[PDB]
Amino acid sequence: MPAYACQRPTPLTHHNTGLSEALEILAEAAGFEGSEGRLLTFCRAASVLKALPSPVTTLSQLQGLPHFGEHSSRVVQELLEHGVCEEVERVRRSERYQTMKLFTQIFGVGVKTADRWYREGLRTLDDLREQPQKLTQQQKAGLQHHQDLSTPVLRSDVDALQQVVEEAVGQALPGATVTLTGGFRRGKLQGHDVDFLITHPKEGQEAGLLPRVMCRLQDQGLILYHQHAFERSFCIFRLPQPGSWKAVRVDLVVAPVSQFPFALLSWTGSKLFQRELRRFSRKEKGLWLNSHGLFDPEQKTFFQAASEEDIFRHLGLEYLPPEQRNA
DNA sequence: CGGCATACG
DNA sequence: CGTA
DNA sequence: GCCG
Ligand SMILES: O=c1ccn([C@@H]2O[C@H](COP(=O)(O)NP(=O)(O)OP(=O)(O)O)[C@@H](O)[C@H]2O)c(=O)[nH]1
Ligand SMILES: [Mg+2]
Ligand SMILES: [Mg+2]
Ligand code: NA
Repeated sequence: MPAYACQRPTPLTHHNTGLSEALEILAEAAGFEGSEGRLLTFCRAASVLKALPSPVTTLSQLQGLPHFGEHSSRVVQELLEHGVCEEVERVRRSERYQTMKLFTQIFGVGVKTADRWYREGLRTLDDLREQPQKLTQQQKAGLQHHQDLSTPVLRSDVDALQQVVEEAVGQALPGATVTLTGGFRRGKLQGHDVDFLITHPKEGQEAGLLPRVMCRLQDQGLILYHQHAFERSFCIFRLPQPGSWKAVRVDLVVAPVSQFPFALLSWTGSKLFQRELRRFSRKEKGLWLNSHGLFDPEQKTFFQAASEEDIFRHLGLEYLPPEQRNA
């Protein structure tokens, strides 16, 4: 078992679901406390279990696995012996965890804002609604739409949305393309949002595109919220339902076609997979990876990629299709 | 011990 | 600060 | 919290 998540296939469904979920609770709680290192270790340990070919049934099966030390092994031990880990259950029922989870789930609220509201004594969404002077416009939208945004987006919703985005994109710039990315490209059946990547086959034609797309979507009455030169938009869309509609989060990103493989890789995820890939690139290969390219700081040169396959090959990694990037 | 991904709005 |  |  290799130490980096980008070195091994990780399928969406696997054989250690309960164990990984418990470790991910501890990872999330570490993040609420501002402990990024402990969040990463618990996330990486959970992801190792997702990559295993069969269920862990005995503690000895953790020997030699990366990211399993005394703490993560003790968590697994208690789950195997008792079906429950006392530390995990203590986190689950704690007021701090439940409130931080509730607040950070709001669009426009991160850990730092949630923590400040917690320290001020706020605990519920209605507590926030009662003091709307203290909310940004983005947070007001996140709070108004919170119920709809808490409902999973279905894969059967996604095609209809892609069609309306393609219509606006085609008027904004004929020949521009829309690619589904994010969790749905990795095979998820649900999601918290829909992520799209937009480009055009002629380099440079995509400049200035996203404002033109957003104006057209807004003119069609489909935009419940957006931030408005820009190349990423984090919106709330009106999605039709039987006799009504629901609010859905939609992310749009524009990239020049020269950068498209890097952008597709970056926005397809998973989040942990991309952090691990960027860490691998820098620490093992001495190359700097982001959503725009792959930089050799010694030569001061960028690697020209025509595909995701190119990028894996340039990093010396076996290719993983999106469905195996569910770290 | 240092390090923990990276950038845009 | 938020967001991906 | 764990790795190198
Ligand atoms: O902090 C982040 C968040 C997101 N991303 C990249 O953006 C992609 C989309 O980010 P996302 O937040 O839409 N997550 P996703 O995997 O689609 O699952 P869901 O919760 O169902 O929407 C992720 O899969 C990562 O590739 C990052 O690189 N860093
Ligand atoms: Mg998504
Ligand atoms: Mg997204
Ligand atoms: Na949030």
